Amino acid sequence: MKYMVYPQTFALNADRWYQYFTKTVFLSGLPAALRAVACDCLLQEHFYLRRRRRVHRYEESEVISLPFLDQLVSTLVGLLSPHNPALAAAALDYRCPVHFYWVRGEEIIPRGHRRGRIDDLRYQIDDKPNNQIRISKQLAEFVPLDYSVPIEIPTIKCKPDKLPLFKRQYENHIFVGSKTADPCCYGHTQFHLLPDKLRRERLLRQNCADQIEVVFRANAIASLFAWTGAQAMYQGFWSEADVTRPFVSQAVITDGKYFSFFCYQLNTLALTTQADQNNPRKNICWGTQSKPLYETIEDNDVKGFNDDVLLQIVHFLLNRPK
Amino acid sequence: YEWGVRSTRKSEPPPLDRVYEIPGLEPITFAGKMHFVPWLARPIFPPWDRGYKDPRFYRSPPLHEHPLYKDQACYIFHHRCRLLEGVKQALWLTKTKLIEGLPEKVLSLVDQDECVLNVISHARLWQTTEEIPKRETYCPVIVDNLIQLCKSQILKHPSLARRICVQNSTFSATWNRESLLLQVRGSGGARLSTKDPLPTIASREEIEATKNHVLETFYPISPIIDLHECNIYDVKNDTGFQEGYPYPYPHTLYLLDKANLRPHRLQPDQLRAKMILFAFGSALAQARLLYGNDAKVLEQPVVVQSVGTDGRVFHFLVFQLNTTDLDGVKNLAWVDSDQLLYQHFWCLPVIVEPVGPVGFKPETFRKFLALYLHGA
Amino acid sequence: ARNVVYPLYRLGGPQLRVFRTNFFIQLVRPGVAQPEDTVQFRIPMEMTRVDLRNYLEGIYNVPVAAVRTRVQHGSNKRRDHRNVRIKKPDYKVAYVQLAHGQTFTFPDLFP
Amino acid sequence: LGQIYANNDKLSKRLKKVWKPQLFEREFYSEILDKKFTVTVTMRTLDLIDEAYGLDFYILKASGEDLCSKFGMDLKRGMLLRLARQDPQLHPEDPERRAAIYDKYKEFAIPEEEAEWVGLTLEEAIEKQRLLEEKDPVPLFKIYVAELIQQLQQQALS
Amino acid sequence: KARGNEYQPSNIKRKNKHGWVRRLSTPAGVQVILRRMLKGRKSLSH
Amino acid sequence: ADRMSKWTSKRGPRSFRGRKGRGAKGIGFLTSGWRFVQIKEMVPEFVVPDLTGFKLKPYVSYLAPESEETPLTAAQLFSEAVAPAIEKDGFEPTQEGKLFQLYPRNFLR
Amino acid sequence: ANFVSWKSRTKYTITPVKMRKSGGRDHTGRIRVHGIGGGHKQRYRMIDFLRFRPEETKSGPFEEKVIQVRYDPCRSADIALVAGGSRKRWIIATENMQAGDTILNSNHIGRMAVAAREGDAHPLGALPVGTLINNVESEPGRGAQYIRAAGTCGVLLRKVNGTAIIQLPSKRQMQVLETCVATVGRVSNVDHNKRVIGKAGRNRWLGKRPNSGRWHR
RNA sequence: UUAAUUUAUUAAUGCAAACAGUAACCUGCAUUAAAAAUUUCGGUUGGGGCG
RNA sequence: CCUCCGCAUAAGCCUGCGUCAGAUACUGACAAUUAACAGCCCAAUAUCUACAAUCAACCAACAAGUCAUUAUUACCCUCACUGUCAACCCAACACAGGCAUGCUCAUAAGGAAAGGUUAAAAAAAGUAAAAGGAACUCGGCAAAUCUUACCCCGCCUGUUUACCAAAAACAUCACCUCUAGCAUCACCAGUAUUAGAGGCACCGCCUUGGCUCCACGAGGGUUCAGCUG
RNA sequence: GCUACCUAAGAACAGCUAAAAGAGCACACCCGUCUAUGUAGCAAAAUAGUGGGAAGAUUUAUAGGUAGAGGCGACAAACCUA
RNA sequence: GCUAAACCUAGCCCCAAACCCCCACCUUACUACCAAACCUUAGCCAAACCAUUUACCAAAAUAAAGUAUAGGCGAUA
Ligand SMILES: [Mg+2]
Ligand SMILES: [Mg+2]
Ligand SMILES: [Mg+2]
Ligand SMILES: [Mg+2]
Ligand SMILES: [Mg+2]
Ligand SMILES: [Mg+2]
Ligand SMILES: [Mg+2]
Ligand SMILES: [Mg+2]
Ligand SMILES: [Mg+2]
Ligand SMILES: [Mg+2]
Ligand SMILES: [Mg+2]
Ligand SMILES: [Mg+2]
Ligand SMILES: [Mg+2]
Ligand SMILES: [Mg+2]
Ligand SMILES: [Mg+2]
Ligand SMILES: [Mg+2]
Ligand SMILES: [Mg+2]
Ligand SMILES: [Mg+2]
Ligand SMILES: [Mg+2]
Repeated sequence: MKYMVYPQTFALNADRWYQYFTKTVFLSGLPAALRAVACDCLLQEHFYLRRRRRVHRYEESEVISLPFLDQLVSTLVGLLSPHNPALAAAALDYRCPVHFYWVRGEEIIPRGHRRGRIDDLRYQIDDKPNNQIRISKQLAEFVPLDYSVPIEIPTIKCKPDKLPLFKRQYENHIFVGSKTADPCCYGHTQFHLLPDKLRRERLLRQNCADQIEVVFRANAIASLFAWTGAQAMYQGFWSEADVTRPFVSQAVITDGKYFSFFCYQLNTLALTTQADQNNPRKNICWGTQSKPLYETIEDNDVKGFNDDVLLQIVHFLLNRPK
Repeated sequence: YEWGVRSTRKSEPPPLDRVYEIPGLEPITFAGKMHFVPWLARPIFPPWDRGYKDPRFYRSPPLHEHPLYKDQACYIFHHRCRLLEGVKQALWLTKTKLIEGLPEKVLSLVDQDECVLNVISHARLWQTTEEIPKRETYCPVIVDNLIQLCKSQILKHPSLARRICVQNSTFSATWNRESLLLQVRGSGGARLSTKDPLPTIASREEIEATKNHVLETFYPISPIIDLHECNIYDVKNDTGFQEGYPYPYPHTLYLLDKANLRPHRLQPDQLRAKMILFAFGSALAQARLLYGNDAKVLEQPVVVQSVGTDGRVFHFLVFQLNTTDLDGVKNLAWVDSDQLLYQHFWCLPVIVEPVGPVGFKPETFRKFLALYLHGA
Repeated sequence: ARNVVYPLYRLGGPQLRVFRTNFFIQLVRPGVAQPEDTVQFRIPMEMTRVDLRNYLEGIYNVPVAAVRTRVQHGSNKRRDHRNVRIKKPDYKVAYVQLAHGQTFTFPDLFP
Repeated sequence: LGQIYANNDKLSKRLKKVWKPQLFEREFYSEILDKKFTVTVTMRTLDLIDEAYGLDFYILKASGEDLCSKFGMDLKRGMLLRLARQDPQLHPEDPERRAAIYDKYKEFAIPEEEAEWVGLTLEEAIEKQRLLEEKDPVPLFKIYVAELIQQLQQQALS
Repeated sequence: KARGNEYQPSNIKRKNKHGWVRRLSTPAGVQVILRRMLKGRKSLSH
Repeated sequence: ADRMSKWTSKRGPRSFRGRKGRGAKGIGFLTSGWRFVQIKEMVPEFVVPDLTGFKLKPYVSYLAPESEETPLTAAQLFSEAVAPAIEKDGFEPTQEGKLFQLYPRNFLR
Repeated sequence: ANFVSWKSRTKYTITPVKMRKSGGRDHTGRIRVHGIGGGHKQRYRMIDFLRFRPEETKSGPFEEKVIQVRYDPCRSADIALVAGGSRKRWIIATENMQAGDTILNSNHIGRMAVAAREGDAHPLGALPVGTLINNVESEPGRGAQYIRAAGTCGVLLRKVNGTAIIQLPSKRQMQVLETCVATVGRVSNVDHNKRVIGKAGRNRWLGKRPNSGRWHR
């Protein structure tokens, strides 16, 4: 029995809880014709495409923002492959699952025939990023292994099902987006969009100001941890033979309009109790505040466009292995 | 012999009481009570119609009383119809002449494979958490990565930054043939569209040669045989884009099939017919968007390509529409079928024989690369 | 309100208002160490999440960020002196997660 | 539905027997209603109609249980109401012929308040009666303002 | 073999076979309910 | 096989458990994804007055006087409402266009 | 029982219909026919038996092109999917009609006996005397109910002023009206009767179980 | 069952009964069949049976 | 030191070893299973769908097969409700029995055959046994070591008397004979190469058959060899 | 809700040999040949070893249908809630 | 001297008189909201078997009278 951890989650303070489940310290910050094509694809998927069945706002996310990111990422890869030869041999998956299964800590069985026994408490992330870009050569590291980070990872005092998180028993899958015998096994950029349930319009219909930032951060921590951990376990490290080189990836999480960018570095797979009693390292996730790409659409133009957001997508697609 | 067995059909409502026969006295019914009683003759309730209308319980009006009703029998070729005669019924419907070979222009444009083995393996071997990915899973992955390979060959050919691919665009086009009014509806595949119209591929000499050339007949099969006999249809023609759309000219139509069930898949000839009708629909919709709606012979022909489904077996098509004068001179279609990159893929070892493709060939991928690169 | 026939809504009728609510909830001490900003409530069976959220928003001016509910089965296992079963009732429990980090903590009544 | 002895001999088997009548689909004109009815008659009805000198006379003369049909008594109260109201039965331009009809059957004339209740079952009679006395309630605003107006007119008189 | 357990429970079979709706469908089942009601039974059906 | 215990939503196969439910009133309707559409008008709105600056409070004093019972009969309400008829010497004829209809009740509590 | 018969379909569809087995049982739920039950699961191809059924707002004698001869699990012959005009349908295929032949459906009574091929269908006035025919109808227009099983061919023995005489394959004679339509030639799946069933398993796949107590007496 | 009694029920005839005429289905009464249906199967006996 | 065990879902139960207090897993009190998993679906009128599956690719069939929408009309209001515990269910029992599916292949999970002695008989189970090797016995039953052939019956694989009979009986391909010329609630959406009923027993040769006749059997007997309390 | 048969939509069948066969050996499962224990039993038919089938005329979950001189039956007067 | 034993009213029986009874709930009842009733009782039982027959039951004081009457003319009615 393992907790199904959901990256795209409705729960409150899931960033803090996933920091606990994952052993990440979260640090805010970071470690032309492109504007024409971004505006073109954006206006194509909102206005310029003709619609027979008229589009509702329950389906607007998966009919609008999903092909928008699909074509935007594909064309940005196509137009940045001259500037960077890493995106020539890269593999580009559209909605391919990224599972990672890890054990983190222990519990005492509360009741039953097995009452009072030690049970390692398992988790599994089952994720489908919108689209991701994978390399055959490892990216940079942003930071040497075992950094200082005097920020003190949270210390969750309840059971992990008070954040509504639920146990199930199903197949234990560790999956980078492609199988193990695939040369393009490392990854460097991953693009998520938040679903219809997680509209920040709905969260402001509900009762917050910063829990939009919390859902962006939770998706970041869980998705990137699963993807870098799956890369590590593919390279042969596991919770006993911990990683030697730090693993790394990058993710932008959007909701169609708002974007935010994250960089993740995995230093530990030693998460279990016996492998974590004397483990000073911790994984590190760097995050940006959410920022809007465009403001509104008046059927032939995008009013307030954001060069900062477009250039950050470019930079994330633009680094490369050494 | 009439189908529709009596026991399954609705029985006759029971005979009324004879107080309804006797004139003139009003029967005493259980309408004053608000329930059935088995004495007290059953009333005849008036036909109740909801005065307003709920969205959730709509009963669509009968097909006579619709706003746009056309008395002539119409036909629609939407994405599902599978033609009997296939390619020759397609040719008769669209008034074209067929060419067995791809043109020397795109062959000269023909005149890396590590990544091609990577795409074949990534589609049919490596992409899913279990073994043996299905056709719904591997076929769009193949065509998507081949489009990505061309958008990587951007470096050698720098004018591919003027063409974007569209995911869910519909379209429509209508014409006459006898006269009898036909129609084609939109795809669901990829529509690679560019900002600059495609070059004319055959000259006026070949145009007049096809004018001399005649069509074929396939009696007693009428040429409408698997066309959906459609009622009210909104005859207005449509390239599925609002006006002023950048990248307007449809370069290539990528038609793909999911549904790994063989009875659900298209046959090769029916798939070539689908490509021919869809290329003609897109080309004619572009022709009536640019020029007038009149029936004439175009001085500037339009060219639209198409690529077929079923990632193992490929079909390529180039369609030159030079006439919208239907009911003379004929359009041209250079097709080729069953290119068959990766003859077969053994996914599990057999007991000897390793995992992976068998019967591989790259000249078909060369044809794909050319057929992408024809515009620039 | 409970044990009241609700007026049917057809398509574009008025909103259902309630004056003089029939719903009486009570704030309970959690049994199993729920977090900060989780209040626990015991609630009538006919009261939804949306009803409890609007109850607490309007009557008490508590900003509610999430409501979760469950139905607790009470034991039917006790027996009388007649060997006939005694049913402890079934109730509904809600878990209210506060907004803006308001962080309720159950006071120590009965010092 | 009875028993019978096997060979018309009581010292023999006794054994069930059902004697049914013979049934015809005959078409009848009734001069009072002016309609052609097709009904399932038997020779006894046909003979009773012949000795009654017509279907109209048979149904108006025969008693409730000698007629013994819910339909037959529906026909009776339709005919009786036709007579009791003296309706424009065929149409105008023949009022002398209508007078001939109602004069031919003038003897079986009863009040309308009786002919409406002729022939009903008890279930129909109770249903008809409660339909008569439904009477959607009178608002007590109306009742009390009537009382108050009466009292104020009494005070104005006094 | 060992023949103790002919009762293999399922609430769908229980409700469909002996339920109130089925009792009330048949006119003999209506009399079954009427008999339990007269006997005074606390449970008239499944 | 308890006939005597109550039948609830905890007490059947998976379909039975999904269909029964406690007595909570519906709040919307279910369509075509098994997706649920909540209708705002079907959701009841609590109408709560502003109680600030108020003197009525949840008990009275024992120094309050005793007064005998008089239920509000329609005649008493009538006389208290139309003494202006006596002055001369309001009523609803039907209730189709009325929001809070009296007899086939439109309102809650 | 709650026996709605599965054959509720009204429109003539060409697609197979999911066919429900019966177990040899009435609507009452009890066994009526013994020895039935548990075959391979099959699907019913809706055969049009009116061989001369001209399509909507059309004329007399017309042509059809055979598309596909096919095994039918629900009978003993082979079914030909044929196409003519704007519609296509299943018919019982006579022997030696491959995929590609062309067949003729004529209601015309030519005075001379038409020199016709083996596949097509005409009324018995156009058929000659002593002629091998299979799909035979009693009254004109009802549709063929006689010889249409696998390999059977009834002969036309003589033509009379308003009628004709058919030797049905039971060595029988039947008077038919002159104007009714019949297909010439013998039906496909000849050699079918010389198929040894082999195993009791093969019988149980065909859908016939061993059944005892066949006389509820 | 080739024992007694019955065909009430089904069936196929016949006779009437209810239609069309021109110089089939329903009902009543008989019959022979089928399925049945009811009912019984004495006594003495050097155990009971056989005789 | 043990275990076809264990964990999960389904079905079934319905709070049934959680805390505290009390009396002699009992009694009472207090707690608890939180939706993302699962269930509770679908606005229709007309209409479209000949192509199996089996790595589906050659290739192979017969017993002929489950997965599929379109033109238009109306439809943006959005995430409620319910299941969620346990040592559990059906067998009167804390019953050596019954119990579907996924996963682990000896377990990372789960468990304990001995209350304490003594060491009689009889009884149960096991292991070992000189010499001999079926002399036992109805019979090599049981054990021990593995094998040969002949007959009888039934052609075969199958089925059967739940709880004393598993067979030579029943069924079965094959064959014969009898009845039936036809449409819509079985047979049948069938048509004499079809359907219904009965009987015999495969097969090669010949016309109540007969003679051969191969394979199979927890059937019924017989022989040799070994092996053994 | 057992059991007999049927209907509807499901599922299971290791390995080796073999190469679509009511195939061979043999697990899972289904059955119940022989013996031994047991007999108020663990059990109103079980246990232990031995055995037979185990890709099919197979087994099996869920829902439904046939009802008492009736059903149902690969006939055993078998089964239809010990 | 243990186990016990003892108890009297909880009620009941037969008559007379008088004619009696907010919500949810036929879908899987106890679930807010969607396109049809009407047809002879049979048999055990007596006849010492059983085969016509065999009390009453399907409102009717006392007597007429167990009479007229019926009936394998017999049991019986
Ligand atoms: Mg004697
Ligand atoms: Mg027991
Ligand atoms: Mg352990
Ligand atoms: Mg001891
Ligand atoms: Mg020895
Ligand atoms: Mg001896
Ligand atoms: Mg001896
Ligand atoms: Mg032995
Ligand atoms: Mg045998
Ligand atoms: Mg036995
Ligand atoms: Mg058995
Ligand atoms: Mg046995
Ligand atoms: Mg055997
Ligand atoms: Mg086998
Ligand atoms: Mg034996
Ligand atoms: Mg059987
Ligand atoms: Mg026998
Ligand atoms: Mg016997
Ligand atoms: Mg007697």
